[PDB]
Amino acid sequence: DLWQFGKMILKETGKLPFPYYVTYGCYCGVGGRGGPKDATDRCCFVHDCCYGKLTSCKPKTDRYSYSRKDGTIVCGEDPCRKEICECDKAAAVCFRENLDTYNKKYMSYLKSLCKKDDC
Amino acid sequence: DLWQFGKMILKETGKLPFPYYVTYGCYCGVGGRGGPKDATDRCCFVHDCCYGKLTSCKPKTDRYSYSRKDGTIVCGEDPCRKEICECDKAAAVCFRENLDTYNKKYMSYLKSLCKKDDC
Repeated sequence: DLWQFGKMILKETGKLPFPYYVTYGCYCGVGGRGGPKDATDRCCFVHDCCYGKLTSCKPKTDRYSYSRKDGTIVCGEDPCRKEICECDKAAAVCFRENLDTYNKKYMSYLKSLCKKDDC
Repeated sequence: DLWQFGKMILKETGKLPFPYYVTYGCYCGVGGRGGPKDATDRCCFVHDCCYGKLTSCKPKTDRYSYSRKDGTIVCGEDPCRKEICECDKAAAVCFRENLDTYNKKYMSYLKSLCKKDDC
């Protein structure tokens, strides 16, 4: 579910998707049109590829089951639901692991400075 | 400030910008490339025009002053800050006034079904 994904992001990074990630860099914030500007930017790219591999699933509408009671996201128990959940988990963890280099200057970055990797 | 704008949205509509509005319809969720699909969609268009009129300002980076202690957004007291704040207020109020017709089916709507109004 796109909402569940946004919570994982909030819970794992302490930042709300908007505007911190919905408008970041050349990929996350430009529809994935430009090439990733840094590690955090690359997390979005890796996320799309993860979804790309789930052909028979509806990664954006299916509501899966997960928990984070003790600090770590654990996907509950639908082959699609679980796979979708893993993709989301990975990305939330990716944004977290890269908070060390998150650049606020890339927030709402400009398209004309973006270039362009394939899954 | 893009963050302040997102809070006004949250406070006025009870919905988090992402994914409810960042990915809605043909304008809000498609960079403003396609024509508005409905009233809520149109709110984003009206918001961009509002910013468009603030040439000497940085509508996305300037942090203004506002309050909503008693249920109504009131912009505190920089000519730019105040104007930016009004734009944000109007849009938050626009999303609110149109919750009555908000369509969840337009969330992450498809670009190929979008068409295309000028400020």
